[PDB]
Amino acid sequence: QVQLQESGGGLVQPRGSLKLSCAASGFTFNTDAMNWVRQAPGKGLEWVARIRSKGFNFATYYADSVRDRFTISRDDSQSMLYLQMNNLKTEDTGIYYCVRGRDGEAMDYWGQGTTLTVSSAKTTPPSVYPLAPMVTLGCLVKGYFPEPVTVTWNSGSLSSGVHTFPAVLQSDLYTLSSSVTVPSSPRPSETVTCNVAHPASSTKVDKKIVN
Amino acid sequence: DIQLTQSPSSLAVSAGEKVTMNCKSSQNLLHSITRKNYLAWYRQKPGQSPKLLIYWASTRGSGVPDRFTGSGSGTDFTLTISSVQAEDLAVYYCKQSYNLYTFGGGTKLEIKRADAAPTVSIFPPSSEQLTSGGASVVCFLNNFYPKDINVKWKIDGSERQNGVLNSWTDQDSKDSTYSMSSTLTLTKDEYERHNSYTCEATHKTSTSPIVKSFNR
Repeated sequence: QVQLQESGGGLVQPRGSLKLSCAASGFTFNTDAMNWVRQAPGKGLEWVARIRSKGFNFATYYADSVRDRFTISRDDSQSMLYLQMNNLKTEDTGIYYCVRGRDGEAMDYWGQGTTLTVSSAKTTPPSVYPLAPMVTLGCLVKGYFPEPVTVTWNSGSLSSGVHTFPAVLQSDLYTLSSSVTVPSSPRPSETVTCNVAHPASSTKVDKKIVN
Repeated sequence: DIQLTQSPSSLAVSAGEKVTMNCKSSQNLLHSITRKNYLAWYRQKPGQSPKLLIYWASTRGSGVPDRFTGSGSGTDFTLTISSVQAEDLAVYYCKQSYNLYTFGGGTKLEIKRADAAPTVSIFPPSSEQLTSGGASVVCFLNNFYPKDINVKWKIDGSERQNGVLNSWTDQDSKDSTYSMSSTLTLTKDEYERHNSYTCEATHKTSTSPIVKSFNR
C-alpha cells in the first residue's frame, strides 16, 4: 500500500530554517511527480511546491509566497522527498502534507502531515491534571507550547466515549482537555489512565484518574 | 493567479438527502484542445488528510463511489453528493490544475439531526493544580444538537465572565452531536475566597437552564 511519512516539523524561530522529509512506499516513486501542500492554522489548503520526475529533468515549481526561500528536491534512490525551508516567516506556520500527484491527473495520495510552528516563543512542557468526580472522568492539559499534544485513554484501549477538545491559545500557552464516559462499574473498579505526549519537549505522562 | 470561490461556505443537510455546493473560477479552465476542464474536488474529514474525489470536473477517483458527482465547464462547476451519510461530514475543496495549483475556500458540510440535550459535568480543581498556585474549574457539556448553547459560570451567585476559555469539537461523524468544554481559571487564593461553583447551560432542548454545582 502507498505510504507517505513526513517527519521534521517543529518549533522554529522567525528567519530560521527547517527541512522536512518524506518517505514514499507502495508505488514507483521514480516515475511520479511529488508535491508539498500546507494548511495554515484555521485555514484551507495551499499548494506549496512541486518537483517532476527525472523524465522531465526534475523540473521544480514553487508558489509565489514561497519562491526563492524554499527548495523541494528528491532522492529516487531512497524514495525520499524533501522541503528545505529558509528565511522562515510566521506565515509559514501550518501542517505540511507530502502529496503524490502525477502530471496531467490529480493529487493521488497525501501523507498524515507534519506540524511546523514559526515563533520566537519557547517550548513549555504541558501540565496534566486528572479531573476526577456512566461516569465522566476527564484530563486537563494546560500551559504547553508549541502545538500539538497527544492524548489517549488507557494507551488506546479506550477510544469510544472519549472527546478531545481542540486546544485554545490562552496567554501564549495552550490548554486542552479530554473527557471519557465509561460505565459506572469499570471505575473506580478498573483503572482509567490519561496518556499524554508532547513531542516538542519529549514528554510522556500517564496520569491515573483516581478517586 | 486563478482564484476559485466556493458557495455556500457551509451547508446542513439530513441523512438520505442530496446536496449541491458550487465552485466558481475567475478564469476559464476548459482546455480547448483536450476539451478537459482542469478542476478537481477533494474533501477533508475532521482530523484527516484531504482525499481526492473527482478530477477533470467529473471523473471519480479510484474507489470513490457513484454517490459523488462533479459537473460544469468553463468557470462554473458543481459537486452533488447523493445519499449524504453521517460519514460525509468534512470541508469540500475544489482545486484548479489549469496553471499550477489553486484550491478554493472550501465548504463545510454539517448533518442536521434530531435535537439533543447536553450532559453536563462539573469538575473541581485537582489537588495537584492547587498545590501549583492555581485553580481551574472545568465543565464538560457533551453530545448535544444543535451546536448553539450558552454556558455561564456562577460563583456563589455572581456571574463570572473573565477567565473562561471555551472550546467546541467538530460534529461527531458517529452520532452527529457536538461537545463543548468550558474552563474557569482563577488563582488558588481567589478560589479559596468562595464556596459554591456553578456551570449553567441554556440550550433549546430544555425550558430551564441546566445547572451543575459543587460547594468548596
